[PDB]
Parts: sequence; structure tokens; C-alpha cells
Amino acid sequence: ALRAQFENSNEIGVFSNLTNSYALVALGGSENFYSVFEAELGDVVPVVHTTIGGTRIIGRLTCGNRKGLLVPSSTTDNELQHLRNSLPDPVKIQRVDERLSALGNIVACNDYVALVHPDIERETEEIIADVLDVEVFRQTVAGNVLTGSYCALSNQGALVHPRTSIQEQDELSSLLQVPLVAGTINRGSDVIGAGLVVNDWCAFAGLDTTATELAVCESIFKLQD
Amino acid sequence: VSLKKKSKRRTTRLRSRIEKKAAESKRKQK
Amino acid sequence: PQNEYIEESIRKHGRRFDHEERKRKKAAREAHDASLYAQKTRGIKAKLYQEKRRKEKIQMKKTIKQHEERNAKRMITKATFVKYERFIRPMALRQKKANVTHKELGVTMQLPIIGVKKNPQSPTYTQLGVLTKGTVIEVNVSELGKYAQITNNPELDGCVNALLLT
Amino acid sequence: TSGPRDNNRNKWAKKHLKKGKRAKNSNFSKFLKKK
Amino acid sequence: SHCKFEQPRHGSLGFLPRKRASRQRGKVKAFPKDDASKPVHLTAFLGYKAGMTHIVRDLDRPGSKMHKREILEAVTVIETPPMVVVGVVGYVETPRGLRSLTTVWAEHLSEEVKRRFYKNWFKSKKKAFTKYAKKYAESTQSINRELERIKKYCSVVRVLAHTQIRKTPLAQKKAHLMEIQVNGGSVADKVEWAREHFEKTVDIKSTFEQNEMIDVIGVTRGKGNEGTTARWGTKHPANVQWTVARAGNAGYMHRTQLNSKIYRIGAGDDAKNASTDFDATEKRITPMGGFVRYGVVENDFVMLNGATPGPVKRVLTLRKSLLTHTSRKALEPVSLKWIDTASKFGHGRFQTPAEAKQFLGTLKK
Amino acid sequence: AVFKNITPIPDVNTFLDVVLSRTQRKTPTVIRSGFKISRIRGFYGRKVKFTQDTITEKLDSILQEFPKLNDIHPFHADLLNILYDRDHLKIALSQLSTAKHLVENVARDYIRLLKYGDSLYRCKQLKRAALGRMATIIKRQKSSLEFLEQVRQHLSRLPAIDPNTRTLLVCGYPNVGKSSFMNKVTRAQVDVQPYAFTTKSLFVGHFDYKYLRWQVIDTPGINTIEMQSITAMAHLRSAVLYFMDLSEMCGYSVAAQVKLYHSIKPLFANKVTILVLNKIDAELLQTIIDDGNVKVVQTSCVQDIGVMDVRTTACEALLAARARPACIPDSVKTRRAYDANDPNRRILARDIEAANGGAGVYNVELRDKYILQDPSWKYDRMPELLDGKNVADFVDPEIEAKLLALDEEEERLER
Amino acid sequence: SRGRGAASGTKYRMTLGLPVQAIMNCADNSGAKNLYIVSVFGTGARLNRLPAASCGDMVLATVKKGKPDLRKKIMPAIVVRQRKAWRRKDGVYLYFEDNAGVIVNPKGEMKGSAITGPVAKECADLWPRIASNAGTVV
Amino acid sequence: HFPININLTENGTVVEIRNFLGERITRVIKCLPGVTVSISSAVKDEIILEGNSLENVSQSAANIKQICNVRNKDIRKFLDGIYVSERGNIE
RNA sequence: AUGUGGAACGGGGUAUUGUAAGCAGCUGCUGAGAUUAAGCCUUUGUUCCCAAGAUUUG
RNA sequence: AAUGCCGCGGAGCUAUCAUCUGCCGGAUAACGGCUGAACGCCUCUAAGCCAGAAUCCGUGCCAGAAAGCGACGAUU
RNA sequence: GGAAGUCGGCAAAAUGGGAAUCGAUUCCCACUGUCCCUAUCUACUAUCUAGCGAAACCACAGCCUGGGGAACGGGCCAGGCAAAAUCAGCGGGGUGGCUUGUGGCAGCCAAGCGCGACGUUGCUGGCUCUUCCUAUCAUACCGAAGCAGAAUUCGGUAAGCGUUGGACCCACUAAUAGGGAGCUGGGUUCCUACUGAUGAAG
RNA sequence: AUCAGACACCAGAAAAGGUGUUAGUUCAUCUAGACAGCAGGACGGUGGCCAUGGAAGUCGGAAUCCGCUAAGGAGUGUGUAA
Repeated sequence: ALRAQFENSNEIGVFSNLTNSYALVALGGSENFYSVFEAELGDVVPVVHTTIGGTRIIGRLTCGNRKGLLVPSSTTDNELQHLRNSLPDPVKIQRVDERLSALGNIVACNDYVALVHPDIERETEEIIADVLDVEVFRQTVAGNVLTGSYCALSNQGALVHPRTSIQEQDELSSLLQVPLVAGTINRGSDVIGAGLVVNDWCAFAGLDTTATELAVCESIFKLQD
Repeated sequence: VSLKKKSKRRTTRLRSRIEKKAAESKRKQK
Repeated sequence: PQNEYIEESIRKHGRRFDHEERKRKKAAREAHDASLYAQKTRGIKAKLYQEKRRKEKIQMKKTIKQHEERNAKRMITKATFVKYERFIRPMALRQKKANVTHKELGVTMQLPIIGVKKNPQSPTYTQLGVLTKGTVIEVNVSELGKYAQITNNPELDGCVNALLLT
Repeated sequence: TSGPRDNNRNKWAKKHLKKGKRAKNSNFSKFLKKK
Repeated sequence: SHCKFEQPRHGSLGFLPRKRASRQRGKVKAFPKDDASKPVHLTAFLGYKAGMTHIVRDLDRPGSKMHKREILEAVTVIETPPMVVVGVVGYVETPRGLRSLTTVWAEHLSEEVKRRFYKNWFKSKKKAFTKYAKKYAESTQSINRELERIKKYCSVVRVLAHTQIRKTPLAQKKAHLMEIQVNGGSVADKVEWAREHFEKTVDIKSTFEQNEMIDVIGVTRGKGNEGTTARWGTKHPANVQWTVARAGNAGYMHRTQLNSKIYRIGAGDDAKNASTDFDATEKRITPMGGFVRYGVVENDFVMLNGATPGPVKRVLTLRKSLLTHTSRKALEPVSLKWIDTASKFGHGRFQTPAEAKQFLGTLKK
Repeated sequence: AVFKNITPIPDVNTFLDVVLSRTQRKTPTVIRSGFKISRIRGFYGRKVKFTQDTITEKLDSILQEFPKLNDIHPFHADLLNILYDRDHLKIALSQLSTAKHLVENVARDYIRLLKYGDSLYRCKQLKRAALGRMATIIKRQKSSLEFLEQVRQHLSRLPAIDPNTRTLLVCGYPNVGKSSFMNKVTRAQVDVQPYAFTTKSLFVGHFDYKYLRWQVIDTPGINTIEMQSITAMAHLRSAVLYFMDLSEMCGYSVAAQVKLYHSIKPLFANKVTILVLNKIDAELLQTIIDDGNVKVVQTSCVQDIGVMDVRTTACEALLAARARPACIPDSVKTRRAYDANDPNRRILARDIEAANGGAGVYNVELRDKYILQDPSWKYDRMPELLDGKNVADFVDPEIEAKLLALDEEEERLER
Repeated sequence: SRGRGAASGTKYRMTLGLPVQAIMNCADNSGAKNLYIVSVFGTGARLNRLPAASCGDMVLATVKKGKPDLRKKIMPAIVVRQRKAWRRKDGVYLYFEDNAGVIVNPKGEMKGSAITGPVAKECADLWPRIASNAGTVV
Repeated sequence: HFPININLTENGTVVEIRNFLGERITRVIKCLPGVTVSISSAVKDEIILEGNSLENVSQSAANIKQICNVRNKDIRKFLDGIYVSERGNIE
């Protein structure tokens, strides 16, 4: 568990997306964010200094896992070509003709199971299962539709709202086959996805995250070893 | 050039008024 | 930072390196600085400087003296006090309390005005109760009824300061 | 904020002109000058 | 009594009088400072505003909000055929100013520059410079004397150059003749450079190089006499003062646009000048259907950012910047991605007739 | 309670000079006798009113910035009691408010008489009579303004306390190792000197432990300092951290310290005290140990041994009183953490930046990291459009084969 | 400090099409329906010029129609959609068919949870919270 | 806290100063004629200006002290700067 | 004031509208027809016209 | 069919409803100093010197004396 | 976008209308160039031309600054200046060297010449407009302060540049600083100047 | 005189300020060595007594005495928790 700030913002999930096979960072701002990501994942997975549609919210615009990556309709051809050249061959990239352009807000996906916005298109769901090779389930998180923004997923742990009930907690854990904890990030902000990006072996949160919150994320993600 | 904020030259009413009221000052002190 | 943190910093790290010599130089040249200020400045700042230098100069002359021998619309335009009232006497200009100063006692007492006897400037104003300079007004003296003369102009000064006839 | 008449702004503008930031104009002029 | 509600002045006092410019050609009221450390180089050029288009370029501007994105910018296309150097003027510094000591002319003067000296070329007997040509042929030692005078006494060397207006698709036949100060080197070096450049053409490829910052100067469009509304932007006993906004001439004033960037200097003989590394698609800078009210560009052309003063087919002067200014906008390179050559005479929709023909069916004609 | 936000109080002379200078500079100055009497009356009325407004504006600023002793946490109220005599402070603040009302009354009175000014002079002296009374009113609070400024200066020095948070009060004999324990536990730089009662006032220091922050407040050793120390523990949900000199190296007898702790136990009740054996490296204690709440932890002050253990024990006592195969890469298992000082550490783009002109000048090459069969083409420009079609729609690794298949087909059609 | 409060990036000049007195649609799920524009942040001293806002600008808004407890606060609002056409710096001209905005605190995180309708990318970039809680960003 | 970096060029006639209270700026001075600047190894972080003209040497000293000046910080605590420590002759 | 001369029309390109009349059998001719410089571009097209009258100038 | 009504409508005009552009040299004021007397010490000042404000003066930009001027060309 | 204009839906658009209170008022909805913020189009006039062809007014006229005791004026004084002939616009021109920031009564001194200075003690009208001044609200630079930092207070040079949008109120703003020298509401019963355009002449 | 004067009882501000200059008037020491300057002494009863966390002349309350002298003040200021 590490603390980082993009520019002077506590939301690093918005400006970056992290998987178990690659990292994506925003372009045009301060590369200190790219510098921090390279300091921990430079020797493990490639780090791509990319934008999506001339935009820096790539974290909440693109959802992906260790296998595949998705981009929205507004993704330019040049940027898509840039992403393909940067990423290694065993990783596949896919454009999505989805009405809900914010893929990072409508899809929360780990390497094996993904939980999606309830009103996603059938064609989007089919191509998600084809590219991501994960089981896709339509459900809301704490009565809230933005699963990708309001829930963070990893292979060994996950987080949701503190507003969720215990029975919702148990049901979500049972449907995801991964330990799940009700918590908060960045000192009381209930946007877990926007404030946290996690791979299977490291975690990044905003610099305003409390020590208690970092301990919670470390405890659920078993990152001490 | 004058190089001043107030003109060193005086108007005729003003110069006449001094002898008007300077004499009265001597009358008052008397 | 807690309490006297800056002298804790002064105690632990010392004062600025050039402070003692800079303040010595500033104090030495303050003699020229004062004269430069006196000869350059103009306006109110000069005038307050003049008055404060006179005060301090007289003050230092006195303490060196003390050092020495120890070593050795028909309306009324004047403030009034409460047909015949043809003119208008504003309640605003009207007054009810006056500061009467005793002559022998030398104490100023703010007391209500029982009445007004006569105004030397105009006896017509006496009926209207207009208080002018030298006007005779009687006030209660139980806490000290006695007469007194107005020692100022109520129209200008605003406060009716009078001297007791005693 | 300080304007363009600022003596400071003039000073570090001069500092920029004193260094290689204008050397890209010298060799630029030399290219056409030689050709 | 003071003004209750204040506003900034409706005009600019530094641009009045708003009178008609006494010239049609843009005057250079300041040439860049000379330096003997750098030897010879010119400092200005003369072109014609053909028309303006828009381009797409990848912006490599570090720290910008749109770093490494595709940006659209309006661009002005000025046709710049090479200009013929026909004279040299020497200027001597005096306690009264720069005074033109003498002038030396080339032997062979084209009809282009000869038309400048007449208001009616056909009626004239064309006697100008005839005796000058005779004395040039007879004795060159005299001409050597004035050049010796220029290199011995004069401090500023300027070259009289005229533009080949014949090459441009302009109905005018008079060539525009102006003085370009030869900056750099010793006075002798400038005089020599002028001598070996007599009667030869100097091109924009040798004056400017596609990345530098220039000042474009010219006479603006004429809007005629106008009231206070559009002339000035308008919403105690005395006499009316000069500061009061009044009704009069609006337009046709001598103006100077600073800090203009050349995005491209293309060659007329090349047929790829409108094509970029991201575009291919063999095409010329002239838009489909020709430039509106100008014609077809067939010579060297310069593409500047933004807009330049004056309407189409008017003469503009392009000078090197007087003062170095190393703003990263003035220092960054330019990599064009796409140039628009669709029909500007209406809502054009096709870049070239070749690529329009596949989309459109087989026209009966 | 951050008392630093109180504006500095000028002495009576500067206060009057600032007010009068502001009146002169901000209000119009020139008037002639020939002007309409309404304009003359309005002219002087503005100055009297403007001077009234400046005075109350300043006086209200004082009255609002000072903390209301009644509305504040009784820890700070009693602390301000011992230091500043709430009655003197309350009298001083009430004097300013009574002054404020008096300044308002005089101005209202003289504005009212000015409505009847008949000549330029009679207005002039009401204004002079006005401003003088306004000034003489202010001159009478010389003592109050001077007192409040002294109170202000010492208020800005006090530490920002927060009894709401978890705390652990440290009190005991003067220079008995409590200062050393506070310095070792918290980052606060508490001065330690041979002079007794070096900590004249309280010292608050935060310490992070057990995923929480505790504010340890060190009190004066045991006078005004002793009274302030007592009130510090009077109202605070915290535990006592008494330090008794085991070897008496601090100059205070162990029996005397035990007797003092027993006497002060009435105020130390409802807390988990500590029987610290200070200066361990450098009978009566049985009665103190009989209480049970005190933790007998040896404190080798000379050797700085046991301070961490004592702090941990005190913190614990205070807290008690209050298929998914994660295929981590093999390089991750042996990745050297990026720490700047080491030479083996690789470089980052941040360091390339500072070398190549810093923020805003360095152009990061996006293309510099492409997985690509060559590093040379790494700056090439890929054609995007050609003849109305994108090149992108046609990029196919076997596109040559589709072209040859085609060749055959066109050769068939021409034949 | 509210003016550019938590912007995380500068905004390019955009055509202004929502002046004051404008009435415009609430876009979040907090329960408010309509908004009335009271003032716009970052407007200087221009004589007679009506204060105006664009996409991603922060305004002072009053909920004309909506939930009563959502009202009685002059709350900051982020204009996310604008009917007036504006030039995106890449050259394309954009205009959404309705004027929409979201109720937000001065810091820059809204009271709502999900945005109904398209979101301008200019709005989503000056306000990462809106981008985080947006459904479709165009 | 921040060490001050000093550079000497053209045999001590121009002094460049860096990192004064964490400055990213380069403060450059040109010494008046007859003055040479050196760094003495007898005592650490010691600057010596030697010359023949007392006015030139001492005005050079004033230029160093005034250019390395603390702005908008409380001087009663912020003591960082360059100050003249001893004045004398070469022999 | 006999020229890479000008002008009037004509063609082509480019644009605007929207698929004409008629021939017919909505469909085909027919993205046709009409307009296109009056402050659009071009012209081996045809026709036509100019090496003239007056005034002031050392 | 007094521009019968409606849609589109080039060109022109136009919109902070569109796009572009807006710069550096001296002298100082408050003030900080150097040397240094007056006054065998001291001192920013008296003689001199240094640094120093969006300030003043220029550069740049606009106009061009229609009674300011220079160079060149032809010259019935 | 939709009365944010104005004292105010004056005038247009909705076709004018729905509900309340006493035709008026208010409210919500609706509409719109009143407004942000002006742009474009047409006709007439103005422009020039051929013909015809007045009147009011007229001591003489026609530049400004300071002074001319006043009434300062155009004639007078001292200066800036000053070059024919004209054209189209627009309408400008037909009373102290005062004053400012520090109140009134009494006493004690007492530098000094019965006063006696400072002190010291006793008590209650708004809508738009050119320019100037600094007596500076903001911006630039400085000094002082418990000024750790941030934020801030006071004071100095400083008028170069800004000092808003709405019904004292509430927002924005870096700030909403103070003053000098075409128009409307409630309240009482020719020439000259300015701006553009030609123009004879060494 | 970095906003001089030609002024005209310099009468309104006017009472006065100035390390600007030139003249005077009245008292002071001075080759028994003047002022200043550098060298030094500037003490010991005594840290006098109340006053106090800590006050030794110098936070603070009356003086403020004495041995020595050529002189060292219960102390002119800075400073020290002392």
C-alpha cells in the first residue's frame, strides 16, 4: 500500500488504471505520477503514458484486467494505435460501441469475475466476456449503479461502501468469490474506485488516505508478504 | 520653468487684501 | 509551536549573524535620520512630527530639570431647554442635562436643568429656554437648587458646560 | 502580477537571451546565411 | 463632479489618427539591430495574401493542457515568388538621422520594376534608366566608385528588390519595389553580397526557414467612413477634445501583427506541398476550385498562423523579429498532419477532384 | 483552539492616528463658505459618521476575535483563569464594548445637532467637538488595550490543545525525567536544562502508535505553573504518567515524590497512572504500589532504556481504558525498492526531466517506449489518411496475401 | 478556494451560453429537478456584461423545483451540458441538446451518485469527481 | 537546512550561487575590477574576496550580501544568508 | 499606343438548389435541370476593339 | 401577385456566438548598503558609488512638418 | 439565455392566459433583441449632378493657458503658437492663499515674558459619458509587529493599470477607494472646436 | 533649496521642528596636558533589606551606608531563568 497524488489531487483512480499485466498513467501533466508508478512496477509490467480521446480520466474511461483492455467509442484511432504499440502482444485491445462510455465506471473487473452496471447492453456484455474472459454479473453496489467507481477489485480482496448492509456484504462476496470489506478511502470519500487502484500484489491510494484506511486495504489485500 | 505647485505671483485682489487686513491686525493689537 | 518558541530557537541556534552590528549602525545613523525626516517631510506627517518633537523636547528639558534640583421656516437656531411658541424649537437641539462645575469644590457634576432665569443676549430667548453664553440657569443642588452661568456656547460646543454661581 | 515593464521580467528575459535559448536562432540564421 | 460608473477607454490612443494610410505597401518602420559578429543575411520579404485555410497539427507543447493532441488552426497562405535584387542604397549615420548617401542600380532592369516609375506605361517612351544603362556599359569604374563610397562612408546597407508580380496570378503589372536592409557583417561584406546578388533572384527559401517568428506588416481592409458605433466601440462647458470618440474613417490603416509563425514554406515547382507525412494524397496548396478572388498558387508560398492584415491579393511585408523572444511557442517545432484544400467558395466537401470521383457516381459528363 | 488568529492591538496613540488618518484620506477635504448649507452639513456629517464607523469596526474586531471564556472548553477556560484572571479579562473586554456604545452615542448626538448648522464654522466645531470626544473616549482605555495586547501575545504562544482526542498527561517532580520521556516519545523538542521548572508552561506533543495519534501533554513539575499543571489534568480524558526518581538523581527524594503523588491522587483519579522508576541507570513506594493502577516500569534515564517500553505500555493501558492464482512476476520477488541514495537504483523519468530542462521544458517522447522490432523507426510518422481512406482500416499482417489473391482475380476479369 | 477549487487542470476558453437567470436541468440522482442560476464564479469587472457560464464552470444555483431539504442552500453547481454550440480546441463544434448541471459542494464532490445523460469531457476533466461518477462521458 | 552551492568562473570574477533556501534559481554576480574570489579550505564554507581597491572589494561584499537576501520570511528565526565575518589586509 | 494587350460572349472547374420541361415506361433518361459573378478560378475557343482627342508642364 | 407564404441559400458583412496577435534599455522614489569626513570615534551623504517600484524617459507601435529633408530616374 | 433592461414587460411575441388579493396588484407557467450584444437585409433621406432657389441672424469678428481688482472677455498684458482654398460629419463653445486630525470647564505646575506653552489631574437621485487630483481599495516594491509557516495588521514610494453583476441588503471579484472640472423620475396643492477627406505652392 | 528667491507692514496657516550655514551674547574646563581617541582600572563588606519558581545594580518596593582613593553610583544601558 502506497500513497500517491496525481498533480495535487487525491483521486488517482480517476487519472490512472492499474491491472496485473500493465499500468496506464495520464499524459501531459506531471510525470511525477509516472515516476512513482515506474518506481514500483517498472521492472514488473509495462507502464503506458496514454490518453483516451485527448483526455486524462483514462482510469475511469477504460476498464481492463491482466488479459484484455477496453476503450470507449470516443477513443481516437491514433491513441488506439499508440496503446497497441505500447502494450505487449499477449494483451488484446478492444473498442466498445457502448452508450455508457465510462467503462471504468460501469465495469469493475478482476482477472476472473466482473460485476457490471445493471443496464449494460447485451452486445457490450458479450464482448466483455469474449475479451476479458471473465464471468459477467449485473448487480448494483449499495443500491448504486456505478460499480467500477464505487468498488475496487483485486484477485485476493475488494472494497465497497460503508453504507452497504451485512447481508449485501455477504451476497456480494458470495457472487464474487473473493473477500470483501466495507470501507472508505481518502479520509471518508465513498468513491473507492476513484481513490484506489490495486493489482494482485501492490496497492496505490491517495496521499490523504488515513493510516487506518491503509491498514484496512493492506489487511484485505494481504500485501505484507 | 516655475517648478512649483503654487504660483509665486499673486492676484490684485489678494495683494490688496493684505494691506486691507494687515492694517486691521495692527489696529487689533493696539 | 509552544509558548516562547522563538527564544527557544534563539537559545538553540543563536540570533541573526549581523543583528548586533546592523542595529549599532542604525542607532548611530538615527541622529542623521531624524534631521533628514524633519527637513524632507511635508504635510500632516510633518505637522504631527513637529508637535511630537515639541512635546518630547519640552519633556526632556523638564526631566533634566528634575534631575538637577534632586542632585542639588420660523425656527430657533440656538439650543433650547424645556401663539407663544410661534417659532420651532427642535427636540434635537433641546437639552435637559448640563455639566455644572462647582467653583470652590472644583468638581463637575452632570445634573438636570431645573429651569432658566434669563438670557443676557436676549430675554426673549429666556421664555423659549434657549441656553446661550452667559445665560443664567438654576439646577438642583441636593446631591451637591442653585443658580449658575453658562461658561460656553451650547450651539457650538453641544455640551452645556456651566460654572456654578457659588 | 508583475507586468512586462517589470525590471525583473526584463532581467530574466535577458538571462534567457544570454544562454542557448537564443543559440537556436544563431545556427538557424547561419543555415540560411550559408545556403 | 466625478464620474459615477467608470469603464476603460473605448479606443486605443496609440493607434490614432484613424486616417487612411498614405501607402498601399506595408512599410518597415524598424529593421532588426545589426551585428558584425554575424556576417551577411537579409531581414525581410514581400508577398501577396492569396487566401487562408485551416490545418491539423500535432501539438508538442510541454506542460500544456493539450500536450500531444491533434489541434486545428487557421492558417494564412501568402504566395512569395522570388524577388530580383536591382539596387543597393547606402545610409550614413548623421546627428540628424540616417541619410541616404547614394544609390547604385543594376544594369538590366525588367519591365516589371520599370512599370513602377510610371503611372501609364504605354504612353511613355520608356526612357527611364536608358542613360544609366549606357554609362554602365561604357565605364564600370564609375559604378565602382559609388560602391567604394558606400563601403567607405555608409553605415547601413540596403538592397532595392522588386517582386516578380508577373509570376503571381494578379491582374496588376507593376512590380512592388522596396528596400531590405542587409544585416550582418562589415559594410564591405554587405556591398559585395549586394554586387554578386545583382540581377539574381532571392527566394523565401533563403530568407525564412519554416519555424522562425516573424512580424507581418500591411495595410488593413477598408470599411469606409463609419460612425462612432463601429469605429470606436461606443455603446462642464468646454470644447471637444481629441480623446472624445468621433465618427470618421474605419479601415485602411497601416498595422503590424507581431509573432507570426511559419508553419510551412512550400515550393511551387513541387507537387507535394499540400501533402504531409500523415496524409500522402498528392495535392497542391491551392484549394479545390482555386482560391476565392485570387487564383491558383503556382510559386513558393508561406503558411502563417492566425490571420494577417488586409484582404486577399494585397501585398504584405514579412520581416524578421526585431527582438529575440524565446517563448516555447516561438521555439517549438511544427509537424503538420493535414491541410484543408476543399472549396472555400461555398461549403466545400472534397479535397481534390480525384478523391471526389470515387465517392460520386459516374457523372454523365 | 488556535488562538493565533487575533489581530494585533495598537496602543492608544497609533489607534487614534490610524483612525484619524483614515478619516482624512478617505473622505473629501475641501469646502468653501459659499456652498449651500446642506452641502456643508453633509460634508462634516460624513466625517463624524466615517470616524464613528472606523472606530466601531476596529473595536468589534477585537470583541469578536477574543475567545468567549464561557463558551469554550473548561480545560482552556480554567487555563485562561490561572494565566489571565477571567475577571480582569472580562472587565477589559466589557470596557471596550461600553466604549463602542459610547462612540456610537456621541456620533449620533453630533450628527443630530449638525442638521441645524447655520455657518461653515458652527459645523466645523461640532466636528471638532465630535472627534475630540470620540478620541477622549478611546484614550481612557489605555490600560485595557495594553492589557489585551499582552494577553494576545502570550495567547499566540500557547499550544493548540484538543482534549477530544486521546491524550496522556505527563506530570511529576520537576526535571524528574518526564521531559526526557516526552522528548523520546513525541517529536516535540522540549528543552532540558539543569534549571528547575524549565517547562514554565504546558507542552503538547503528538505521537503515532497503534494506528492512532495520541496527544501527550507535559505539565509543569511539582505557584502559577503548578496551578496550570493541576488544571491541565483537572478536565482531560487521559492517563497520568508520573515519573518518580528511583535513584534520586533528579534531586527530588523518592519518598517526597511518593507523598506528592499520594496527595495529588485525588485529581489523578479515574486514570491509569504509571510508577515510572526514572533515572534507573543513574517502604514508601509500597503504599503507591498498593493502588495497583500505577505501572511500575523502570526508566533508565541515563541510559535511555525502557522509555519505549513504558510508552507502549501506557498507550496499551489508555486504549484498554478507552481459481485466483496471483501470478506475481519473478522480478517482483527480487525487485530493489527505488531509493535515491543507492547507486544500484535505476533511473526514472523524473530524473531524466531535471537533467533535460525540468518541468515545462522537457518533451517526454511518448514513442520512446514502443514495443517494436526496431529502436530507429521509433520516431517515424505513420500515414493516417490516403486518398479519402484511412490507412488504419487496412493494417493487416497478412494484407499481402489478400492482394495476391486479388491479383489473380483481376487478371481473370481482363481476360 | 471555490474559484478554481480542486480543478486539477486549466480550462480552455469556451463559448458562453448560460448567463444568469438561466433555468436548467439537474443531472444527478440527488433528487433535485430544476436549477436557477444566481451567479457564476470567476467573473471580473465588465460593465453591463451579464455573468455567464459554460460546460465545466461552477455556478451558484437555487433548486427551483426539487426536494425541500435539497433547497435553502445557494449551492455550487457544475454546468455539465450546454445547448449553445462551442468550439473544441481540436476543431470540432459541439452542442448538447439540453443545458444540464449537477449540485456540488464548494470543494468539488457532488451530493449525487450517478449522472443521467451525456457529460462533456471538459466538465469531466476540471472535475475528476464528476468524471468518477459519470456514466457516459462525451 | 539547504546547503548553499557556490561556483567560481573566470578566475573568481563571477560567482554563481544556488540552493539558497532551496532555490532553483541561479544568482550570478560579476565582481568589480581588481577583485578575485576564492574558497578557503582552512574553514569550511568560507568565501574570501581579495583585492587592492577597498571600495571594489567591499562593494563586492555588499553585492553578495544584498543579492543573497531573505524575502518575506521572519528574520528573527530565518538566519540563512551570507555575511561578512572578518575584514583585514593580506599582510 | 499591337501586346505571354484588353473587352463581350462560349466551354470547363467550383459552388447553390434538389432530380426539371419533355420523352416516356413512382421509375428511366435524371445527383438531373436552373443559376454561377455581378467584389469565384481557368481559357491554343470565337467575335470585337486599341499604335486617339483635349489640357498643364524648363 | 406593393419582397404573396415557407425551406435551403453561395458571396459579402459579421459575432470574447468565430480565429489570431499584444516588447525591452536607461534614470530614479520609498528603502538596503560601500567608502568616507564633518566631529582624531561613529555615520548610507556632505564629495562620490552600488543595488532598488506596475514609477519617469526612451525602444517598439501609429501619424509624417501638407512652409523639414536626402538619394535615384528621365527630362520636351 | 429569457425581463437579468428600465422607476416598469414602454414596444413587440406567445392568441396575450391560469390561479389568488383589493379594473388594479401579486404569484406560477408561457413568449419574445427590453437586455447580455449587437450583427445583417430593404426603401426613403442625407451624397453628387442639371434646373430653380430662400429665411432667421448680422457693431466687428473669430485658437488656448495664466493675469487683467469686478464681469472675466474676443479685443488689453505675458506666453504656447501661427501658411492659401476647401468637402462631408458631429454639436462642445453663444466672490477669504478659505479649506483638512485631534471637544468644553477648573486646578497643579512653570521654559520664560498678572499671564504663561506642552503636559498632569478632576465629569455628561439615477441612466450612460471625456479627462484630471491622491487624500492608494486592489496590483508592484519596501519597513515595522508573537511576523514560526500560511493568512494578516499598520506605515512609506507609487495614480502605470483596474475599481462589477442584482432586489443598505447578497453574491462575484485581486478590489468592488475617495473627489474636481446628452436624459428622466418621484417630491410640496454662422464662426471656432473635435473627427475624418482633398488641396495650389517654392 | 530632488518642487529656492525676486513678496508687497512676510499679515492666514505662525506654535514651532532641522547633525544646514554665517555671525554674535552668557557661562564652562585647558602644556597642574583641554575634548576626543585608543590601553587599563571601573573594587571589595554585598547576593544590603523586603520582594521569588528563577532577580546577584539593571521583572519588581524606600533609600542607597560604608575600608580605599585618583575613582569604582545598593548602579547608565544591553544581556542572563538565575
